[PDB]
Amino acid sequence: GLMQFTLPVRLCKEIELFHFDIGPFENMWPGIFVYMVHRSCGTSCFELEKLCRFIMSVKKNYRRVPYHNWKHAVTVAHCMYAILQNNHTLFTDLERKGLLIACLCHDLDHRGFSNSYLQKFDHPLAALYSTSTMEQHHFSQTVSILQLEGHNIFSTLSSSEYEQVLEIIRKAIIATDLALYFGNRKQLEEMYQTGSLNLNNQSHRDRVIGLMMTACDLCSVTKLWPVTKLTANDIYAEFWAEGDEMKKLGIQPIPMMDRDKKDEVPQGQLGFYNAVAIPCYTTLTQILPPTEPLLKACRDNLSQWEKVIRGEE
Ligand SMILES: Cc1nc2ccccc2nc1CCc1nc(-c2ccccc2)cn1C
Ligand SMILES: [Mg+2]
Ligand SMILES: [Zn+2]
Repeated sequence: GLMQFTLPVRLCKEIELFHFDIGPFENMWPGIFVYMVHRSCGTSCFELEKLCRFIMSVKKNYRRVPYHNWKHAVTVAHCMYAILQNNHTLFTDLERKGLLIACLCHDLDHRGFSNSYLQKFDHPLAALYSTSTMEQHHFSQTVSILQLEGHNIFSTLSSSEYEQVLEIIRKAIIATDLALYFGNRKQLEEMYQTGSLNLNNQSHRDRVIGLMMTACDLCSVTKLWPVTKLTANDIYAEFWAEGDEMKKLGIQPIPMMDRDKKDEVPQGQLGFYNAVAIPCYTTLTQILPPTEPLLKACRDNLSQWEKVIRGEE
């Protein structure tokens, strides 16, 4: 009960900032996450024994892929932690419980391959889940782990509160499908500008949560430039491996996944920042003003990629 997690001074201070990097010490990441649950949610939110056993089952069910790994899950949970802590009163007890867990579980059992590659390979998961293939699997894996003996961290919730939290986590995880992000932000942009956005409307809350999930999922772009640049190597390591597997299926991959076209990465990043990242944090900043530091960091990194192209680095 009176057992709090306490980080070293530098981590205790920097964990509260949006651009925090969780560091290369794998064995500290569970403690970092439990710390965030306790400050964001409360010490009474979860049974410490159940939570610790849930976290270690989640970790085990992430694979040794360059990017879609345990570090990403914890990194995405931290961005959500920083959003929730800067937006104290805007979110319910069930939401702050569910969203940190959703982020931690959002890429469970990822193979480093896209929905597109699973489809063209004709992978069994593509038969089971025709759209948002991996994201339906990520939620399936989340339910499975929650049903392991001694793993149900929501056991003290009522039948109706339990159904509500799993519904938040399902929508939250499905929203990390970037194919769905474009339509969701366009609808949020329309609602904000015409002034019809209403945070008491449950269908509106779902869309805002969904945009928060995209913002946390893409948060690599909101880090200090060295972290952003080095993370980009891991991201393209997965894409190029997928490009290799496309060629093996007798399909030329898109330039993004073709390692022969490494030279075009800097321009590919500008397109992504202008098409996806900058619009995402702009709409999020409009709806939740205290998330402005993500937009600012994202813009700082867009300028850094423009310098790369101009041969200044
Ligand atoms: C998807 C994606 N998601 C990210 C999430 C977080 C951080 C960085 C990310 N970068 C990308 C890749 C962006 C991208 N690269 C190219 C391209 C690269 C070389 C040659 C040709 C094209 C095209 N597009 C769209
Ligand atoms: Mg994913
Ligand atoms: Zn992810």
